[PDB]
Amino acid sequence: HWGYGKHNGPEHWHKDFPIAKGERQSPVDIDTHTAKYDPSLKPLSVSYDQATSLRILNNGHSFQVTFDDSQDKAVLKGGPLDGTYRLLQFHFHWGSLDGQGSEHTVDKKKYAAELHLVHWNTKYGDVGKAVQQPDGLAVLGIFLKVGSAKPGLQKVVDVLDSIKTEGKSADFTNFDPRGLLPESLDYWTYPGSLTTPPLAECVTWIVLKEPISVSSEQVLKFRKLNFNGEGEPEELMVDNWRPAQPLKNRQIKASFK
Ligand SMILES: NS(=O)(=O)c1ccc2o/c(=N/O)[nH]c2c1
Ligand SMILES: [Zn+2]
Repeated sequence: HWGYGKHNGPEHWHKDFPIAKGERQSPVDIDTHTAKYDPSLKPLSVSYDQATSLRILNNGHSFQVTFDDSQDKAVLKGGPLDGTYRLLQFHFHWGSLDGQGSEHTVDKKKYAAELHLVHWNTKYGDVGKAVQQPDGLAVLGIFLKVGSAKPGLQKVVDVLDSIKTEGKSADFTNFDPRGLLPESLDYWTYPGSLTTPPLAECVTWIVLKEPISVSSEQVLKFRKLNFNGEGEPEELMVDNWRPAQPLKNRQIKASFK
């Protein structure tokens, strides 16, 4: 099955998922001098006051916090987006070392990790239909660097002991994802893909310019998760990131100059 190892990693995914070599694949490198400032872009609308976290899960490739997306409780709108997108889940991608782990890169800079808040477009009724659409998903990507701790992440960090291995899950209610945001909502945006199988080219990517800082103790707790399931040889869940893909016929736009 696909993964991040030597024989099943990103260079192998195209065999089961040919779109891996597609025309709008993610992640990409964001060349900050090539990105064009688009003043017709709008401020992002991040409406997370009514979010309903449900459960946290080790899915064998990352850990995920899922929300109630049966109503417009936590939505993203504005920016380059038409319509309302509902928050389904967030997860991260991270490294074995602080100099690597993000999927997007900024002028080839790799961040220690990248947070992905996954939203689907309500005009398509469910996430399974959205992923079949060129504008089906909006993913808000936030870079993590190692520095001061991020207080809003500590509730997540403290429960990872209970979901160490693949397919473990736990209650995770009343978590407020507003605690993971930076101060600025300035962003880059381009049309792209899921960065894990099926690599569907359904994503409007919205990548915030500003990292959040997390502590070394917080990120070290990511690195104690396992790719494997209980009763299997231990393999630490590190370097679960896809590297940058060719931009091809695409222009990265910036909401800021
Ligand atoms: N890593 S990502 O581009 O935010 C992302 C988000 C939602 C996803 O659902 C997926 N199918 O199992 N892959 C995937 C990647
Ligand atoms: Zn992701």
